[PDB]
Amino acid sequence: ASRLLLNNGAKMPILGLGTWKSPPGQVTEAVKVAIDVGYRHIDCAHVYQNENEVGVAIQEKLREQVVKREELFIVSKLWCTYHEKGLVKGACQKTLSDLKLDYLDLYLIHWPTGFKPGKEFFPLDESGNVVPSDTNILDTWAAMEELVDEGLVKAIGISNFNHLQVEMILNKPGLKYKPAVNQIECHPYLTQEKLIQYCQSKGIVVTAYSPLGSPDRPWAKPEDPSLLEDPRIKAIAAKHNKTTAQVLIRFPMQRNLVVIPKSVTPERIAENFKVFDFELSSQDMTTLLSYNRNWRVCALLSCTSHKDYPFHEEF
Ligand SMILES: NC(=O)c1ccc[n+]([C@@H]2O[C@H](COP(=O)([O-])OP(=O)(O)OC[C@H]3O[C@@H](n4cnc5c(N)ncnc54)[C@H](OP(=O)(O)O)[C@@H]3O)[C@@H](O)[C@H]2O)c1
Ligand SMILES: O=C(O)Cc1nn(Cc2nc3cc(Cl)ccc3s2)c(=O)c2nccnc12
Repeated sequence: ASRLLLNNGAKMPILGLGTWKSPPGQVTEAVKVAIDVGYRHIDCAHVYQNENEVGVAIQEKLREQVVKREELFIVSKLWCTYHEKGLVKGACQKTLSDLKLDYLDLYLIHWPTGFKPGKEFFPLDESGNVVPSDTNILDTWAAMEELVDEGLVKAIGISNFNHLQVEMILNKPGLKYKPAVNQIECHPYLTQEKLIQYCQSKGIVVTAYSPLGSPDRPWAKPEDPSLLEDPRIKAIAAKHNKTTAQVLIRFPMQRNLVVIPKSVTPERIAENFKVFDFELSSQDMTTLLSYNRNWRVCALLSCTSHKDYPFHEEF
């Protein structure tokens, strides 16, 4: 089905548009095209530095009577420099102001790591280490719960949390709301079998990010692996008369994941949506899972000694 049920009773569309690295000058048109072709879920974040331009697109389509607000599923995220309990509400309200909305469908803790508060998204010491903050996941979570109580967000969740970090929230004394979603990197080179099994077993929906392997990530090398150019995945696409991107988007859907491919290119936005008219076989699924290499595109070397760095754990 085209939507998954969350723990608040809301239905989250299984396909969403990603917006990381969508330049402000191009993203408004990307969002408008996405809504026209049928996307009803947009994945946003303060750190993407383009929420105003995403907001413009949403407002235009609401005013054109293309969609009403209740048919859209808008996700944003709390950046690392705002983990302090007293900064969370302001951060959420700023995102809401930028998006020109009065509520979010889902608001995520972007990373488990708190960074020193300030103007810089990535505060670095003179040696290039990220400067942490004196914050912890449980206290941040309590501040996230308050946003639900106040009516600013319908659901809260996490992103880039490992299973122990998820467990820490689940076992919080006085927990008010369980996390609805854990958004994690997921693709054929990083299949995340253990963490997905964990999260699904705990009734947390998983969203797969970078499903095409983020070929526009800033730290890519032309030598690095390329899912969209992997000849084995091209073969699977050819067999179904689909593109490699369509195979990579359908793959997580058949694992009961939400998936959020990014594009600012209208043709690709439309292409990427054409994934509801075919099915990958059992063999195809097994084959794509067999490509796992624990190859992670989203991490920073500069964050690896943070107490809450998520990727030292096996899962
Ligand atoms: N929670 C987190 O920490 C986190 C981390 C990473 C990502 N995310 C979310 O997940 C989203 C998706 O991940 P991502 O942006 O890293 O990368 P991605 O969706 O895996 O790949 C995006 C790249 O693929 C290209 N592309 C898109 N569709 C294509 C197609 N049909 N044919 C060929 N190329 C295609 C895009 O080009 P063009 O745009 O130029 O067309 C862009 O270069 C993000 O935008 C963000 O919303 C979250
Ligand atoms: O956080 C994202 O959604 C993607 C993202 N990912 N990354 C890599 C990161 N890895 C980590 C690892 C940690 Cl532990 C904390 C924050 C980050 S951000 C970036 O450097 C970055 N820079 C600007 C905007 N988006 C990003």
